[PDB]
Amino acid sequence: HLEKLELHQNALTSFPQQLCETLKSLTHLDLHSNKFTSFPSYLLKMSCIANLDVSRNDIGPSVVLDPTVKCPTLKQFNLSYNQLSFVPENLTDVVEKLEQLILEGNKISGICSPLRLKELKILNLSK
Repeated sequence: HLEKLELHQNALTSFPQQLCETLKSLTHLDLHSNKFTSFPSYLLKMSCIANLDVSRNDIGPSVVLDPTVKCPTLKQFNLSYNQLSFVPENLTDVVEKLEQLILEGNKISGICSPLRLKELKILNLSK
């Protein structure tokens, strides 16, 4: 019954899986300014999460999410500032109710995908 959890500005790497399966009610989770090296991609396998925030870590290129998962409850996916050379190669199939896709400050350089999301409101691709 935690309903929010802030682990930002630590030296955390690789947030564990059984803690996600335990945390069945985090409607908000921010873990930025950490030394994350890749997106765990099971953090979307929680029950009811919005405002997932991984925004100052160093998530390497090819941040593609696992296609065999569904998180139809996100509202913010702040993957800002890390290292992303491309957009997350599966967005239209895992985060289908996303609103604030924030990809600013990354090293995105290529011509982007069709980006077939259906409810974006604040798209950010600066820097």
